[PDB]
Amino acid sequence: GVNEVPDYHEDIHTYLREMEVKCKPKVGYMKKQPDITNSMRAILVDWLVEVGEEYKLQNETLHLAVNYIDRFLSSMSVLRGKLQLVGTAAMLLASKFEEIYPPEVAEFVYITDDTYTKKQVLRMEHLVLKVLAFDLAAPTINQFLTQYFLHQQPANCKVESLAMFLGELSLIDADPYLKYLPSVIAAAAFHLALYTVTGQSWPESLVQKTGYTLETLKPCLLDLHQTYLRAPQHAQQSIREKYKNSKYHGVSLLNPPETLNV
Amino acid sequence: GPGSMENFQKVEKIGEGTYGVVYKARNKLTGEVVALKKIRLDTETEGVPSTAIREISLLKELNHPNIVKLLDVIHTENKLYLVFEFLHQDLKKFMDASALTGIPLPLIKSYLFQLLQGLAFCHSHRVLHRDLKPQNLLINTEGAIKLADFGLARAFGVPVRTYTHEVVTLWYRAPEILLGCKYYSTAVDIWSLGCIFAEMVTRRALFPGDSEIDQLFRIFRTLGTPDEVVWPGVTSMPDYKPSFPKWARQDFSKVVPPLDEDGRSLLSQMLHYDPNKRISAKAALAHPFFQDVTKPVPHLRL
Ligand SMILES: O=C(O)Cn1ccc(Br)cc1=O
Ligand SMILES: O=C(O)Cn1ccc(Br)cc1=O
Ligand SMILES: O=C(O)Cn1ccc(Br)cc1=O
Ligand SMILES: O=C(O)Cn1ccc(Br)cc1=O
Ligand SMILES: O=C(O)Cn1ccc(Br)cc1=O
Repeated sequence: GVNEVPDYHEDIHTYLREMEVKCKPKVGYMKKQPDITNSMRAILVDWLVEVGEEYKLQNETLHLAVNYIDRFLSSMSVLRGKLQLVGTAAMLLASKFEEIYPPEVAEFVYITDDTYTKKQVLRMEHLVLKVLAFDLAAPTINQFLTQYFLHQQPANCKVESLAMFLGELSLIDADPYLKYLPSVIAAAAFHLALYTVTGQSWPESLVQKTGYTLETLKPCLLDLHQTYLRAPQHAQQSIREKYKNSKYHGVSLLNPPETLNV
Repeated sequence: GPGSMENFQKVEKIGEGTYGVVYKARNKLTGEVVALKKIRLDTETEGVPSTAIREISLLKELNHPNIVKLLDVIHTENKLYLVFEFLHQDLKKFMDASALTGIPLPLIKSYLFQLLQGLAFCHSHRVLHRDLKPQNLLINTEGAIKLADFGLARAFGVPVRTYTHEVVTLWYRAPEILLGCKYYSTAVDIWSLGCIFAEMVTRRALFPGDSEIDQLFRIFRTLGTPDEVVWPGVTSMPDYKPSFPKWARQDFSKVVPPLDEDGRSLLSQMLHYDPNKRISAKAALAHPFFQDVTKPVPHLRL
């Protein structure tokens, strides 16, 4: 009923589709960053995954913060010693946007282990707002996931959690995921999840909603399947740790499929 | 944005929020009368308040003739200035000063139709207002009326997740909030507009309670105490008590006597208990109540 906004879900979907394009980071900015690499970024995002769990934050907050970081690093060159400061401010801003009870600025300072001052966090907060022009209501993978979930026949919590998990894995790896829109990664994540858990594929009803097919999703889906298969080997493990928890139905313990037949 | 404070001349104070002061100002170069909301980034060890971060991010996106336009944001290191379209009055002050013998029915209908347009647009862009009340509805001289004060608003996901419960000024607060429900949705804004519609007819609040429990009781005494029949799930809700007195539903003819059949219909649909059955802003626009509204659509601002 109303909690799934029957009278507005299409309007909203269409609008998020338009906005994910405006809020999209530059695919190739990492090469233009002299002093930071995909690997450093992965380390930061993995750390932000741990900060989200330490402060019991929403997964949405996590996705928003990544979005802010990637858009910031698209126009501003950052020395490696300052990347954490950008991330911290991004997380602060996202928390203030998304959370009922954001952690105080002091806690954001505390999790940096006194690398930075409260003044530096607040000044960077200002800088990020400037750079993004207060454009903070960004479509996330999650905003699409939760809508696609309404197309399960019937609802399966392992499917949902696994889709969330895969989605979060994609935040870690700028190559290749910077080249895919939130809506597409979510599509891929949902299909992989559904296939893994129930053997089923991306539903026709979602083909109607999204205009996406297994055809269009294929590139992303091949990348996501690889990310899933190699996840236990990745340098960054904080997301798999998180998804062992019963909260998320311990979905990181499920075995990836060996082939997709696609 | 492209603005500097040097280009505005302050005219008078027009309001003060719990987060700063509003002045009426004039753009010295274009002539435009604006409202300037000052948000002191200092007087705060937490930096830019969340209320401001949501207001700007959300309003930047919401360009509609019945939503107050955010024109600019001037971002000093010390202060933050929101530049808004200026409207001379609010709906509360109009009813208390000029609508003493009443707001005539054409004007009520025009205002409600505009409020619904604005609200439908919010909902269509995944924004809940969460503080619709007459004080937060600005009217201009051309007879436009516009949702304002987005400092309690929020961008929602689909389906919604649990959001802040301390939401909505009490008199306008939906039963599902009062009963502590885990989830609430677009239907809370529609309720508030319901309350407002009634208020415009009578010039007095429909449910002026002095506590959460008094508020619920006043609602129940007017609309009847809800049960599983009228609202499936109600009796399982966190703050629903078995002990609640069971009042009978009263004919809407006795709730707002001056209101005609179409009005009473629309009103009952706005004040339906079950948020799932409560009318949407989108649906409400096609209600027969609005058949003879002919005030030309206000134009959107640049
Ligand atoms: O302390 C370190 O080893 C440096 N450092 C600090 C913080 C983060 Br996040 C990443 C990182 O490499
Ligand atoms: O402090 C540094 O230069 C090293 N460093 C610190 C923090 C992060 Br995040 C990445 C990184 O390479
Ligand atoms: O910035 C200031 O000097 C304060 N100020 C700015 C602008 C206006 Br209008 C009034 C006012 O007191
Ligand atoms: O209502 C707001 O959010 C700010 N604002 C905008 C316009 C006018 Br007139 C008054 C005022 O307080
Ligand atoms: O008498 C009626 O038709 C119903 N009724 C009752 C009471 C009031 Br006040 C108005 C009204 O219409």
